[PDB]
Amino acid sequence: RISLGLPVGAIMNCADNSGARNLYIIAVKGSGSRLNRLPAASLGDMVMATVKKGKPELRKKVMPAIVVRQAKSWRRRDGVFLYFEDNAGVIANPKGEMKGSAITGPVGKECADLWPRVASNSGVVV
Amino acid sequence: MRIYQCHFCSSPCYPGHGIMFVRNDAKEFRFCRSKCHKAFKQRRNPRKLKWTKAFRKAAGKELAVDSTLTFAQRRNVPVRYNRELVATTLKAMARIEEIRQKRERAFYKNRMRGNK
Amino acid sequence: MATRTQFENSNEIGVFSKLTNTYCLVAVGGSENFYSAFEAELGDAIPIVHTTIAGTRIIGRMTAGNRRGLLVPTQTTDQELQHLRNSLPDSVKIQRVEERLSALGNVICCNDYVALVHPDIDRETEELISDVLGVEVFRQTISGNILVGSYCSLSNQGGLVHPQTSVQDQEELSSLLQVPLVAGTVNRGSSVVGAGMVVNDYLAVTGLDTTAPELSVIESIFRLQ
Amino acid sequence: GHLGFLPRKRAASIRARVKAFPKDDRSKPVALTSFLGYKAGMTTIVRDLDRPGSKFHKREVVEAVTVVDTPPVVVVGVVGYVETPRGLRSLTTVWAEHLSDEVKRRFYKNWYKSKKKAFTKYSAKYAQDGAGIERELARIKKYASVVRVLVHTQIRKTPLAQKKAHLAEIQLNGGSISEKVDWAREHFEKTVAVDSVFEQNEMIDAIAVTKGHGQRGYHSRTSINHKIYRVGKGDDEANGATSFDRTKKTITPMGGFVHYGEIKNDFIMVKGCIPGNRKRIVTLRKSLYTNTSRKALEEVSLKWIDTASKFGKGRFQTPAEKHAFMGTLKKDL
RNA sequence: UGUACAACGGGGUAUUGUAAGCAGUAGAGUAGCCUUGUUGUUACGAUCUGCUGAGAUUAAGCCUUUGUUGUCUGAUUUGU
RNA sequence: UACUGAUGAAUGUUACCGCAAUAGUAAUUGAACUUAGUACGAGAGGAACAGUUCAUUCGGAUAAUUGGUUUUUGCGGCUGUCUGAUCAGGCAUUGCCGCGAAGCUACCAUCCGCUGGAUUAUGGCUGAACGCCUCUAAGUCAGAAUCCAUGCUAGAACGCGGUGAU
Repeated sequence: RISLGLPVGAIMNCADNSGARNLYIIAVKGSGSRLNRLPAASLGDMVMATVKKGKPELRKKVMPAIVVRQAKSWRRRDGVFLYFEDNAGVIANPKGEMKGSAITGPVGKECADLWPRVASNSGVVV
Repeated sequence: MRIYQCHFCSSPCYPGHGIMFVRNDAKEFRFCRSKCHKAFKQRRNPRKLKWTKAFRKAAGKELAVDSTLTFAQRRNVPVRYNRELVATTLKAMARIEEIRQKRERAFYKNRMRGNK
Repeated sequence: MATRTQFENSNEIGVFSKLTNTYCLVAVGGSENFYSAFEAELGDAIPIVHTTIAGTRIIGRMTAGNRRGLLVPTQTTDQELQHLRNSLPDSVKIQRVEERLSALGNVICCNDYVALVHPDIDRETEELISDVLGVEVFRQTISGNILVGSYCSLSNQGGLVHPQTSVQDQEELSSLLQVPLVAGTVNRGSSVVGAGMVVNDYLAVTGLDTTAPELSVIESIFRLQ
Repeated sequence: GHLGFLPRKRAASIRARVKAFPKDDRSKPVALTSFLGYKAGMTTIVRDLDRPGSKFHKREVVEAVTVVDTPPVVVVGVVGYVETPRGLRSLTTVWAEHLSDEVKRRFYKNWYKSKKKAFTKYSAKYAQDGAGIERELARIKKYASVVRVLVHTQIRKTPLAQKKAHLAEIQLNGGSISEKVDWAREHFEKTVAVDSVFEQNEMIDAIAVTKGHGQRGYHSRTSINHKIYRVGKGDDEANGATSFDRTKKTITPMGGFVHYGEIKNDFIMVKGCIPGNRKRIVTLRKSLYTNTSRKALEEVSLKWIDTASKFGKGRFQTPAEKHAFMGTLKKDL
């Protein structure tokens, strides 16, 4: 398990070369049902997100999104804790196939182990 | 396992200690404690602050170039492992530790002179 | 000769394995069937190594190598590097590369003779590839896709790229590699062909969704029989 | 909250008692069922995980463990318990004649004023070839289904200034009650070692009284299934040394544990966290049954033991590492 | 009435962020002057060095202590 | 006056180790890995038992980290107010600001959270009534997150035992 840093109603930036700039998190897939608390997302988790700023083709469409940059202090089983610079996520279909061809910035090791095609479409990991 | 040098201190960073940062440019920024990490947030020159080793290597408070210090190179070429080839390194590292401390003590006496 | 298996029920074989003429790398998961697939095909002729890179199953799309050498990223731990040298004979060299990027399988699309790399890479890596692997290095891209190891499967017999490659890019780049190129799909119409399957001069292991029309294309260009 | 832990009230003593004991295997010879010690600190362990079919198979894994200080515990008596329609019933306890000053201190609330007249006429009752002592041993040798052993802590070996030995009861799951009383006969006044109860890679359970705050806290709690990683020895130098690390160091951090001294005796390194806090007495039982899962199966290989100063922060392991990095200073030379 | 206890002293340990003062010839400038000083003076100088990873809290719920000093017995009740 | 809890005389005194009549009780649901792309099916699709890894909520612990914290009212800096001026802060209904151990204390964190009988529904076996048959009448085998124990919490203040002290 890894620590949660991306809440419901958060603006995570876009990391692939799809066309979008940012993603507004509306719902979390595979979540808990706490009392008086909205679900929170972590690295490599699939979340439903709408495009705030982007092209007319990408916009007006609710879709899943795999998180690539968490920026909240998470745990590695190799001793040290780490966090990236900014909150950011990429978009893909239910199958995990990337719309973009290349992903700018770092992609987390936990996300890369979980999703095979994300590890394929990654330029720089860690 | 690997014992790293801190980005701020150049001190031995152990597993389960400190914070590593990854920039968008993507290189490691390993720290020993949260204090040095908070100093790095404030955009401070590590060489300027005196309590690190970056100052001491630059100003010459402790020696930078030595025959013992070149032995601690980030080694690249992997070895086939012979039992005696590691058995020698046990006694070697213990010996080079003594020489490193003694030559530093010699540098210390070259630094403390001028008081008399 | 063209094999069809899976790892943890996933089609992307080239992600979790890297295969050369002298060796093959495999992850250490619960399933031994993926190791048994290569053990059935190759046997005790060339060594197949149980290992990880930076403590990850994702091994094929993170490394680089050929018959002469092996290259691993900065994130590689010392014990993995120790076991890798203990596994492999003097015919193959091993070297860790201190880099910005870690995805060597997404960058270095190489064989025994010709290497294709990323244009943004540092000069020192290009200087080390030609020396260790004994190859010729080329900063070249395919059809506006910046990662070339992901979007190209490569060996000495033939080559395979994604179907979005132009005819101009086909003929020009084949002249560089000295071998013909076919822009085709792997694993029931997927673009990522390097991660989709592993290949050399005498074997082509694919994922289980690789169809018979895709198999006929692979068998034609890589010339198995 | 949890309805089961009611009444959520204060425990009777600091030394909580074990409500149950492991069942029995009559085919075995005589063995103890539980062992006592003192909780002292929380250390960091990294190790390669040899757990099959895992997401972290053959990988290095970090986890915080606790080191319970366990001195060699000494027997001072043995008890017989008959089976009744009303439960169990102690028909006879019998004692070891030559008791320590520590156990004699347990029988008084004011040791200083007391004339130290503890086991005087009882030791005079011994003073012969038995007759009365051997009679009461025969009494337990005839009846009494379950046989429990009266033991106490060697508190002088412990760095704590509490100086008052805790009496506890530990039954025996080595069958044929004749062997139970004859084992206890041979083991009067004798000091029982730590490694002679538990080994490494064994699932166990600890009992303790939980860290009081204000009513909230100070209950007796029993947490089950905890793996013993290291059974250490005080006479053995380089306890912090693994098969990997092999640097000559004690498991004790630089300048003792947080609110606890040096470890100059045996220790148990338990997975995770035992209930209670430092300076508190715990009693480790042995699982009640054969708890065979793959969580129990794996024999661990401890790679490295963290012995940095938890008091504040730590960039070093031994005092040798401080002067190796710092060089030499003003007050030195 | 003894590795018995307490109060200090020492050590370990962290916290703050570089103590007041002193040595100053350094310090754009200069309040005012000259016999306009590669010793300017009489007050300063937004500061920097040596003391300065120092001063200080350093248990009031830290730990250790080969140092020092002060203590160690009042009243009541119980045993068909 | 129920109820949470807390003292308490008394059954030779005092002390130590316990037994357990009784009463309460506790965990919950999902996903993933192998079994598999196997049975199965024209294809489309697609299981499960066994072996594992995590998470949800609930509950019991716990402070090593994180965090509102604070009257170490810890130290640096600034101010209202001055003391014949540096020093000393004397003072400020708890003066402001930077940070901080000790504590208050949290899904804002971490760990822990069990196996034996006896059954219901049903599936049976032997086999009458009723010269066939029948899970039943007389027996007997298996079996629900049920039940009852094991475990856990409390210990009858008029339930009991063993042991030390004249």
